[PDB]
This record gives sequence, C-alpha cells and structure tokens, in this order.
Amino acid sequence: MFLLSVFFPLLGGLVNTSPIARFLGHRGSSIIAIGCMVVAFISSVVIYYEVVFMGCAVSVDVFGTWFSVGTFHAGWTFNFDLLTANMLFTVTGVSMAVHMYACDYMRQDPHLNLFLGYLSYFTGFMCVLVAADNLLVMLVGWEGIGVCSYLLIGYWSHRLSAVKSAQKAILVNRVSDGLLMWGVLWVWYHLGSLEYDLLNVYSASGFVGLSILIGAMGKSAQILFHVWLADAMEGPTPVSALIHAATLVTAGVYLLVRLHIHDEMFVIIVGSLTAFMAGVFGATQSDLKRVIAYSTCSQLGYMMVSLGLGETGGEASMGHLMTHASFKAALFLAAGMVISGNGGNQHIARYGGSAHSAMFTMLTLMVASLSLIGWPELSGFYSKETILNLAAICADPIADVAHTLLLLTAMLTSAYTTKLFYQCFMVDFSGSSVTPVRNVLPILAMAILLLDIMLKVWVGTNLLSGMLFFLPWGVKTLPFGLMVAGILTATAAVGSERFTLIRFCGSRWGFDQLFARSPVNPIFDLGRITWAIGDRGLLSVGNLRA
Amino acid sequence: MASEVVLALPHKLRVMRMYRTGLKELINWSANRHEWYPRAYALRQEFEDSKALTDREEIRKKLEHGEELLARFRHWEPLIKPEFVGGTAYSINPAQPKLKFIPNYDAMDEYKKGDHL
Amino acid sequence: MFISVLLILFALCVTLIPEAHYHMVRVWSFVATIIPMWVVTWMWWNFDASGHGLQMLVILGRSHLAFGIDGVALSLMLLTTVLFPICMMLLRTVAGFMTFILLEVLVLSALCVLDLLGFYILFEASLILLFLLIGRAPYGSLEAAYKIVLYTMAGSLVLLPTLFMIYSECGTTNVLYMTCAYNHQTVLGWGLLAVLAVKIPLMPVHLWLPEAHVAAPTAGSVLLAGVLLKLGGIGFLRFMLPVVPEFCVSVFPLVSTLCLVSFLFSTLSTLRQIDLKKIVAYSSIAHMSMVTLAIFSQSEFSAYSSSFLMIAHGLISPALFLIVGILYDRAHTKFILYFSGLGASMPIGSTLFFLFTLGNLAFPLFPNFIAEVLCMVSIFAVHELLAYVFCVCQVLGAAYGFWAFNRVVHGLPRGPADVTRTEFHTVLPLLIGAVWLGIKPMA
Amino acid sequence: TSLDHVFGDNSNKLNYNFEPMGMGSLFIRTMVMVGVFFFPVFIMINDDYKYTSFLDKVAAAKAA
Amino acid sequence: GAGAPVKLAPRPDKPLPTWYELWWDNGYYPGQPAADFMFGAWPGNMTETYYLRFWSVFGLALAAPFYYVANFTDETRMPMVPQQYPAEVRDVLVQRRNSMLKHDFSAPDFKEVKDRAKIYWTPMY
Amino acid sequence: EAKQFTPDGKYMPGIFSKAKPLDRSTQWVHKNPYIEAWYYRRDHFENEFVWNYRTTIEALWFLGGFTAAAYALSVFAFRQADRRSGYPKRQILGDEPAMVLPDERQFY
Ligand SMILES: CCCCCCCCCCCCCCCCCC(=O)O[C@@H](COC(=O)CCCCCCCCCCCCCCC)COP(=O)(O)OCC[N+](C)(C)C
Ligand SMILES: CCCCCCCCCCCCCCCCCCCC(=O)O[C@H](COC(=O)CCCCCCCCCCCCCC)COP(=O)(O)OCCN
Repeated sequence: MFLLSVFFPLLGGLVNTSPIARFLGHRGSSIIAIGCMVVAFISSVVIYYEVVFMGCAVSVDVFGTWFSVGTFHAGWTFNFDLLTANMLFTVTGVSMAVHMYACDYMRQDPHLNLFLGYLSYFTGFMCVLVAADNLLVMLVGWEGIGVCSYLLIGYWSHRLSAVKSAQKAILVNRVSDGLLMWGVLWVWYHLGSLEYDLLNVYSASGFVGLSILIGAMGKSAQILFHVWLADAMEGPTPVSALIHAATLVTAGVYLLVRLHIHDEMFVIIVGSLTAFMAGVFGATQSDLKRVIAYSTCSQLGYMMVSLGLGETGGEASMGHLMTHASFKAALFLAAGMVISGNGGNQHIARYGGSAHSAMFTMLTLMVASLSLIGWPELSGFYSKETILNLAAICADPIADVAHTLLLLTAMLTSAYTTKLFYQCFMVDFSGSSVTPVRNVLPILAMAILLLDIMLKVWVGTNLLSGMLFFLPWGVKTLPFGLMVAGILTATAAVGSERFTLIRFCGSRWGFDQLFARSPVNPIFDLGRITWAIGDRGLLSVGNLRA
Repeated sequence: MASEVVLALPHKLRVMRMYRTGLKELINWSANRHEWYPRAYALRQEFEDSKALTDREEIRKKLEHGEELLARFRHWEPLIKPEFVGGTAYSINPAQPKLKFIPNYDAMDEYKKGDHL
Repeated sequence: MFISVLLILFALCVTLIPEAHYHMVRVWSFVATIIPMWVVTWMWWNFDASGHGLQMLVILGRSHLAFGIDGVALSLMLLTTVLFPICMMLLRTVAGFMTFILLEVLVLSALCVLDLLGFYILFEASLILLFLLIGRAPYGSLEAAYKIVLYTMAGSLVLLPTLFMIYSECGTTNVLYMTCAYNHQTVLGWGLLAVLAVKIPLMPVHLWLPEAHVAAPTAGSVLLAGVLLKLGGIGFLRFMLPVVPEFCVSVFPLVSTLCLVSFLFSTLSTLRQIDLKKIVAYSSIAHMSMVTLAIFSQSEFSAYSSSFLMIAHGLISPALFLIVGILYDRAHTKFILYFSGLGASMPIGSTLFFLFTLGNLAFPLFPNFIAEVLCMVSIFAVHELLAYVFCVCQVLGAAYGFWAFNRVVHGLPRGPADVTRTEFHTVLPLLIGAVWLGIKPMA
Repeated sequence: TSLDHVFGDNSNKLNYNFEPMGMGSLFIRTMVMVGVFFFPVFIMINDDYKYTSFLDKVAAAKAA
Repeated sequence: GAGAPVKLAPRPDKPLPTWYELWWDNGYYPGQPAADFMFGAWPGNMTETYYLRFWSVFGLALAAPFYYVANFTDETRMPMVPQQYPAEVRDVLVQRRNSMLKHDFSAPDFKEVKDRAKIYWTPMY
Repeated sequence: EAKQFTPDGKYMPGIFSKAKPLDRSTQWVHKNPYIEAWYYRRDHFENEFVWNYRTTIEALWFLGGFTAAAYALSVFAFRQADRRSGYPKRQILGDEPAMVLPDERQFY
C-alpha cells in the first residue's frame, strides 16, 4: 500500500496525457482520473493510521541509485515517517476532491483530459516531494511542482496575461531555487550525507539556514516573494485550490519543519511581516479570488512564525498546515461555484442574494470561513490558537512584536472574510446573470472537505490539542474578541476617508511596480550593454578594406 | 488632467466624457450598486449647477479642476465586464483560424529532402 | 586500426557511385556512418573499467599519431557516432555527404590521439571543410566562415611554436613522456590556453560562434554545437592539465575571471536576441564556461562532472537546433516576430521544444541537472562564492528560455504544420539518450 | 477592422520612445542590485577583515 | 464558452524602433510590455516617486518596534523561566543555536551558552 | 485541387500542370518589409558603434568594472582556499617565486 500513494497519481497523469486518452475521450478520462485519485487516497489513509498512530516508519528503496560520484550519493529512496504520512494524507485527500470538482467545472473546456492529466502530474510530484528521504529526490519534487504550476497557471495560453503570470511564477521561484541549491551544497559539504535522518545540526555556518530559508520563502510566498502568488489567479479555479491548499505553497514550510536548521530571528520577522502585509492586502481587494489568495499568504506567515518558535512550534506549524489545506480548498471551490453562478464575474460589487448559488455552496463558504477566522471549537480554532498562545510565552523579545502583528492580522482576517460573505450573499442583488450550479460532483467535492474539517476537530493532528499552556483569561480569549470585532466592522460596512492610505494599500504597496524597474529594466539594459557595446563594439574586430 | 485624446475633443463631448467617467469611477469606488445610486444623483446635481454658465474662463477653470479630480481618483482596480478588454474572460478559447494542411509530405520527392551543399 | 582503415575505405566509396542511382547513394552514405556507431559501442563493451587508464593502445612508429582510450574520449566518441547519422539524414547532395564523412574521420581520430602534434594535424585539418560548409554560396554567409576560420587559425598559430618548443626540449610530443619530463610550463601553457580558449567559446575570443553556428545549415549546427566545442574540453583534460600543471594552478584567477565574465555577459546578451537560432547559439557559451571552470577546479571528481556536462550539452543543444531547423525549413524564416501559437499548429514539435527547453535549463530528470549539480560540487570545494555566482544567476537563464518558448509557442496560431516521420526520427535518439542519462545514468 | 466598434480601434498609439534608461539611474540601480543579490560576498569579506584585525591585535600586544 | 470573439493585433506598417523587443505582441489586441509596469501608465496613475516617498516613512514605521525590543528589552521581562529538564536531557537540547532554552537566566551556564549561540558565517580554520 | 500521387502511390511532380502543387514552400511566410529591415539592421549593428560619452562611460563602469570585480573575487577565493588548506602564499602569474603544486608526500 505504501508505494500506491506516490506512483499512482503519476500513472493517472501518464494515462490522461498519452495517446491512450485518444481512445477514452473526455468521458473516459474523467473516470480514469477520479479512480486513480481514490486509490491513492485509500493508500494514504492506511499509511496515516500505521505511521502516525502506531508509530512504525517504513523505508523503501524504489529504483536503486540515481547518481553517485565521489562522496555525493543520491538514491531513488523513500521514507515514510510522521511528517511524510501527514503530508501524504493531506495532499491526496485534497487532490481527490479537486479532481472530482474539476471533472465537472472544466466540462465545457475543449482539452479536458489534458487538464486532468496536468492536475494528476502536479499531485504526483507533490507526493514525490514529501515521500523523499534525501535532498535530491526532494529537488525532483520541487522542480516538478514548479513545472506543473507553470503548465497549469498558463493553461489558457491564448490570453497573454495568463502566459505572463506563469512566466512570473517560474522566475520568482527560480531565484529562491538557486539559493536552495547553494544551501544543499553547504549542508552536504559540512555533514557528509544527503539523507534527512543523518542531517542533525546543532551549530552550522549561518549561510545554511539563511539560504534554505530564502528557498522556502520562494515557494511559501513570503515577503518580497509573494508577488507571483496573486497573479497565479489567471489559471482556472481547481488550479488555484490545489496551489493554495495542498501543493506548492506548503512545500517550503514542510522543508523548514523537516530540517529545523533555521535561525529564529529571520524566520520570526519574515513570518510576522508577511502575515501583517497579506492581512492588509486582502482587506482592500475586490477580486473574489485575490482576497482568498492573500489570506493564504497570511496563514503561511503564521506557520513561518510558529516554526520559528521551536520544536513544539514546528509541530504546531505542521498542524496548522494540515488544517489549513482543507478549509482553504473548500473556500476556493465555493468561490468557483459562486463565480459560475454569476456569469464568470469575479468582482464582489456585483453579487448579492441567495439565488445565484446552491444551498450547499453557501454552507461550504460559511463553514470554511468560520474555520478560517478561528470561531471556537472548529478546525482552525485549535491550530491558530495554539500558535498564538505559543507566541505569547516565548522568551525571545523579538516574538513580542510578532505576537502583536499576529493579533492585528487576526482582526483583519475576520474583517475581510466576513466582507466576502456579506458582499456575496447578504446585500441586495447587483449582478445580471443567475445560473446556479447544483451538479452532484462539485457538491460531493465540497462535502468531503467539510468532512475533513469535522475530522480535524474530532481527531487532532498531533498531541498538542488539549494541552493547556497556562495563560490568563484576558490573554486567552482576546483572539475571540478580535474575531468579533472583525465581524461587527465588516457587517457595519464602514469605511475611512483617508483615500491615500486606501489607494496605497489597495495597490498592494507598489511591490510589482517597484520591481518592474529596480531589477527588471536594469537587467534588460545591462543586456543591451553587453551585446551592443561589448560584442558588436569593444571586442569586435573589423575587416581590412583593399 | 485629461489625456491627449480627451484634450482634442469638442467641448460638448469633453463635458460628456467627464460626466461619464465620473459615473464609472463612482461605480468603482462604491461597495454595491445600491450604494452607487445616490452618489450618481449627487454627481448629476453637481453638473447641473454649472449648466447656465457663459464665461469661458470660469468654464475652463471648472473643467480643468474636475479633470484633475478624475486623474486623482482613477481606481487601481476598475470593474470591467469579463468578456471585454481588461476583463477576466477576454481571449481565453478563441476559435482557431484556418491552417493549411500538406498531405504525405515525406512521400513527395523522396531521396532529395535535405539541405543543399 | 585495420578496422578503421576498412571503415574509411568503405566510407570513401560514396564518390564512385554513379549519381543516377539516388536510392543507393542515400543508403550507402547512411550506412557508412551507422557502422562506426556499432564499432564504438563494441569498444565500450570491450573496455575494462577496473583496468588501466589507457586501453586499446596503438602507436604508428616514428610518425607521431598514437592512439588510446580513456573514459572522456570514449563518451565523446559515442556521442559523435550518434550525432553523425542524424546529420546524414539532413543532407541531400554527395558534396554534403563527403564533407561530413571527412569531418567524422577527423573528429574520431582527434578525440583519442595521444600525441600533441598528432592532435594539431588531425583537428585543424577540418578548417577548410568548415569554411566551405559555412560559406556555401546561396544560403550561407562568407563573413561567418571567415570569422570562424581566422579565429581558429590565430589560436593554432599561437600554439604551434610552443608545441615545437617542448618537442625540442624533451625529444617527443607523446603525452606519456611529456608529462614525465621537465619543461618550461609558462610558454606551453600560454599556447595551449590560446587554442583551447578559442575552441571552447571563452570571452573575448568568442565572436565567431554567433555568426558561424547560425549561418551553418542544420547538420552543420548539430555538428558544431554538439561536438566541436568539446574538443577544447578534451584538450584541457588530455593535454594541458597533465603536461603543464604548475601553469594550470597559476593561471586559475585569470581563467576563473574569464569564465565568470563569459557566463554572466553571454547570459545577459542572450536575453536581447531576436533570432531563434541566435538564442540557441548564445546559450552554449555559458554552459562551456561552467565546463571550463569545473575542469580547472580539479577538486572533487572534476573530470567526471565536466565530461558529464559536455555529454548533457551535446545531447540537448543539437535537438534545439533541430527544432529551429524544422521551423526554418518549412517556414523560410528564423525570426521570432513571424511565429506565434505553435502549440496549436505543431503540438508534437512544441512538446519536444518544451522538453528540450527544460533540459537546457538543467531541470531534473535531464542529464543537465545531474551535470550542473556535480559541476557546482567541484566548484564549491575550492570556494563557496565561485559556486554562488552560478547559483544566483539561474533566473537569468530561465528568463531567456521561457521568454523564447512563450513568445513562439503560445498566442495566435500561425505557422507550419506538425513534424513528419523523418523529423521525429531525427529528434528521437537524443530524447531517448536524455531520458536514460537523466534517470538511470550509471550502474 | 470588423471588431473595432466592439473592442476599440487602433487609433490610440503607445506613448513610449523605446529608449535606454538614463546613465545615473542605471548605475545606481545596478549598484543596489549588486549589494542585494551578492550579499554573501560582502559578508565573507567582512569576516576576513574582522579575523585579520584580531590577529593584528594579538601580534601587536604579544610582542611588547 | 469557448469560441468567443477576440480582436487581432495589427502588423507593423512603419519602421521599427531599435529596441522593439520590449513589447509582447502575441497576435491578439492588446499587446503588453515584456514586463508589466516597465513603461506605460501605472494603475491608479501612481508613480515611482509616490511609492518611494510613502515607503521612506512606512519602512521605518515597520522596522521601529523590532529594533526597540531587540536592543532595549531582554530575557528578564518574562514572568517565568523556560521549561526545565534533567541535565542529561537539557545538555543536548541547548546545543542547538535554534533553541529557546538559551534564554534561561537561572541556568548556571547562562552566559557560556549565550556566547556559544553567536551566529558565524565563514567557518574558520 | 492538385493530384500529386497516382492511386498506387507514385508521386508526380506536376511541372506542366495548371493546379498549384503543395510542396516544401507552401507555408513560407509572407515577408513584412519593416520586420526584414529591422532584423537586417540588428544583424549589422556593429556599424552603429561610436565612441561618444555614454558608450565610453558604460564600457568603463560595467564591462571593465565587473571584469575587475571578478578578478578581485577570483584572487580572494584563491587566497582563502590556500589559507583554509594549510598552504603558505602561492605564486599566481606575476607574483615572484613561491610555492606552486603541493606535494602528496607532505602533510599540510
Ligand atoms: C572520466 C570518466 C568518464 C565519465 C564521463 C561521463 C559519461 C556520461 C554518462 C555517464 C554514464 C556513466 C557510466 C558508468 C558505467 C559505464 C562504464 C564505465 O565504467 O565507464 C567508462 C566509460 O564510460 C563511458 O564511455 C560512458 C558512455 C556515456 C556516453 C553516452 C552518450 C551517448 C549516447 C547517446 C544517445 C544514444 C541513444 C540511442 C538509442 C536510440 C569508464 O569510466 P570510469 O569508470 O571512470 O573509468 C575507470 C578509470 N580507470 C580505468 C582508470 C580505473
Ligand atoms: C517527461 C517527464 C515524465 C515524468 C514521469 C513520472 C516521474 C518520474 C520520476 C522518477 C523516474 C524514475 C524511473 C525509474 C525507472 C526504473 C529504474 C530502476 C531500474 C531497475 O532495474 O530497477 C528495478 C526495477 O524495478 C521496478 O521498476 C519495479 C518492478 C515492477 C513492479 C512495479 C511496476 C511499475 C508500476 C508503475 C506504475 C506507474 C508509475 C509511474 C511512475 C528495481 O530493483 P533495483 O535494481 O532498483 O533494486 C532495488 C530495490 N529492489
């Protein structure tokens, strides 16, 4: 059962993209994709119960040695331990519902089986990433999900902005991939191996944690790397759900939790600044998918700070990752159903009422939104409150500012999520297209993720749930009051007259515009210099006329 | 200040474009359409208070000030219907143009299908 | 040796076939390059990997011209014998067949020679053939042919007196006794640097490549990119490092800064290119700069990693030249502005273009990924910053690669129809070699 | 021109001269880029300087 | 709805600029710059001077509290010491520079553990 | 509506035929004159080099400047490698007689 969680989504992708799919068509390829995900989810459930609960890790030599020159030895080997089982359960369970949704959402697309094969490849490379036992097979998974993210973001290739969004995701992540590669070189040079179980670091040379942190900041879309994440909304809604829940953005946090070789000052500062920035960014957007994208960036900031706190903080970071994937995928699927019910419009000024959506879509948005804002005794309450209480008792003075930033971020999140519900359903109608979707497949796709939200409350992620870190009632129940403050403010729909702050925040602090000329235009101009002045000029040798 | 296109317009069409863009920017800055209706009424009453003017200098000063206001309050995220330019559904799955086909190209003039030297 | 004489004499019989038998001429010239591929595969079978460094030796008396096999020469010979029948599939005249047959004889004998004067005689005897191949009258460029021939001649003329200096110093040009005698290493080191820094494109003596590799036909571009640049690398590994090692240590800051500026400035120039063949042509300079710095690091397993990068480049860049050659053959232009939407009109060709784009950018499951990792291990072990320079500049390679792919493959569908059976089978051996060498290269 | 009344016409042209950036702007932004993207070089140079000045202090106060 | 109409981009009918490869013309109207916001009007008509001017205050407004707590506040602000361990368990836990147990001011080797948690960059020889 | 094959194979050239045969040049592009002119100009851009102020200044600060930066970095890396390996100062090109090439029979 253990190799069935990794191979078999890759097999589904291989089937649906090869000339076998010429004989199946759309109708047969949908069956193949859904079955190939159901099998992998069943295998991951067995792996989860064996490794997490009964504590028996399994190591598999899959395809022998990859390459071995000198003392640099990379093998095709997996290891299934606690983190790997957690990640496999989360990835396969989310990707199954996203496949069941995409087989109905992209029904009218002309190349449906190609899209399903790309989704399966993306899932399989994520499984390869988390199942690897050494750094090089991890890099296979890293670049595989990067390539499949490029193929899926720029799926509608006749649209130029989608193509440029895919290229932007590739380039922004390529900077951090370079830094991560140099960090792998440092790690191997000063420890002698590439396998995770032999990488126990107490005191290393600083470049190790910094360069691995930069490589993780690329994929997890932290500060000065978040710019690709918002533009990745050019792709279809299943792509966004799988990018923001289970694949891609959770890979850097997984890598930092696995290695635990960071220096906590950088991690805490980057995470808290990212959380506050993405909180204020999502409060001032009107595109329905961009608000959810910025909430993803904000929660990744929370997890970054938590893994900065310590080993218990690393466990809480993995726990928040696991519970975040379910309600984030549910939020994106419900938003896709609302968009399709309103004629493709993504602006929240053109919604309202309870006619453009099913009852189940509204229930899904409500329950996932309540889990995200930390409503008591739902799924996100346990993990988010654990991170907040662990940040309130850290003995680092830097974590004092980080906790304040997290509390402000919590109020902002409960503001804009309540605004997303309020604009979508509570206000009067201001669109003109009412085509509500009530198909069986997307409704069952949403119901599965709501079942996982219930499961996280009933069965915890780890042993931290129910442990009491001893805090006064004032410190403990303040995030509930911040949630209520966000709800009351957003339902009052109040606004400020400070329009220059509004347009500074709504334009997202001008990061893209400043990047358009601080590295980008200089790279183009230095290329002009090296070609025209150097190759055609200073180094050019002419002819002798006679 | 207006762009080089709007500065080339006749005066009637210049004022009409200013009123139209003001209504659209009020749509962009509002939360809903039901928020937008009394702001649209107020903008209409604002233009009605300068209808009976004759002095071209006062007309020019009011026109230029309003164009400066519209350049200031240009929304960074305008509301565009999805299937038009700048919308989210523009240029996704267009019908293919007619592409020509050459049947059995390898079988035409075999043994002489390389590059000359 | 007797086998090599038989293969040469069988290859030279293409001229005696009467031209009115077209099928026979095609089949004979294709088989004349198929047979050495089988013989070199057999030589790989015969090789003892736990034996001596030099195996299958032969020396022809007092005429120089001594031959032997090591691992680098054997891998490069296998790559050349793969690449030459694909070139045979892209030619149509007996003049082209004979030029490529003579080029194959000279390349194969130059790759495994053990005499410096023999290397000089065998390699640049191909100069006039390259001049005629590049400056062909209706569709070539005489300016490019003049540039490549004059740069190569300049470097070779710098080497030739230093070759003769060590020959008078010790009494031989055999590399086994040149490495064991006392010689004036600064002079000979400068001569060897002069040839091999022109063969490998190293700035500032690199301006011949953008003209020659574009003005050449598709077969000429496949040969020039995949094979002839690596003669500089095997020159470093076979002749210069064993015979003048004190020079090779003392010149390391200069060779190091030449490699760093070649990598950075050639990557910066590749971004402003507007010709697809010129885009593919510039990208080879940065890869060869990484090869040269990995050779000169001499640090962990430097010969292994640098040879593996030479093989990975020699597999991936000829395929990109083949795809550009298909586009040029059936659309009569190489200009980016005339191509858009090639995914809808050539889905198989665009898929092959994407896979070889990913391979050229050293993504995993391609031999370039393993190659660049091991080359940076060899570079890192001297100093961490010399590795950091190559690591942080990976966004600059991906920028031009994905920009060229996205400009020509997506958008409005205009351009030629998809590939034929012949074009697919020109591409196909390189793809199989890439999948094998990027997944299970060793056992 | 069959869709110009639906999506707009080609009369409005792009206002850009396709000219290179100014020399001082290019120099300043390149220096900032070198400082940001090559910060390990400056870190290691500072390490070498801080190490050699300590050995200078040792060699100064030792031979007295 | 596949097959929606889309307007085509015209071909050049005038001499081209020298550095024309900064426009992305994919075949449909409108084309774009090679990188967005490199030229043309920015969204909301803002400029680079606007963002740099607002950031010259806003950046120190965000970097101010971290500096204050990192230089004017220490471990003794906490009402309790870190989690206590037996010596055989603690002695390996505080070997990590990453650990939050080095902020235990009641430990007998508090100073020595803090002096061993200084970050270095170049490994010495 | 040409016929370039007989019913049993057998390609026909159609040299004297009225209908236009499909062949290798069927999909050759129609050349835009301005695109051809721009590509020709970029192909011969070495005729446009001139030693004005901007060319001289950018060739000094970027080309010579980064070449000197890379030479300084290479020498720095060489010296640091020799110090971290237990070697004395070693003779690069133009550096007076010193140690080159460590002995394998020696412990450093
Ligand atoms: C400097 C070492 C040589 C390494 C060069 C890199 C080779 C590139 C690919 C890596 C393959 C590794 C193969 C390892 C086992 C093969 C046999 C072997 O041992 O290798 C030989 C040589 O290996 C080769 O020749 C490998 C051939 C690789 C070339 C592949 C490219 C050509 C194929 C093109 C695609 C064909 C597809 C056709 C199908 C349609 C000797 O090398 P060493 O073990 O270092 O020699 C030992 C040294 N001593 C005797 C002193 C003790
Ligand atoms: C264009 C990009 C496309 C991307 C494609 C997907 C991503 C791929 C990424 C990784 C690629 C690795 C592929 C390796 C191929 C084989 C390498 C091993 C060769 C070999 O002889 O090994 C034996 C083969 O075993 C076996 O192979 C098992 C025996 C047969 C039983 C299972 C059959 C396979 C079913 C797979 C279903 C589909 C999965 C899709 C990946 C195993 O033994 P060893 O010698 O290594 O000994 C050690 C343990 N005994």
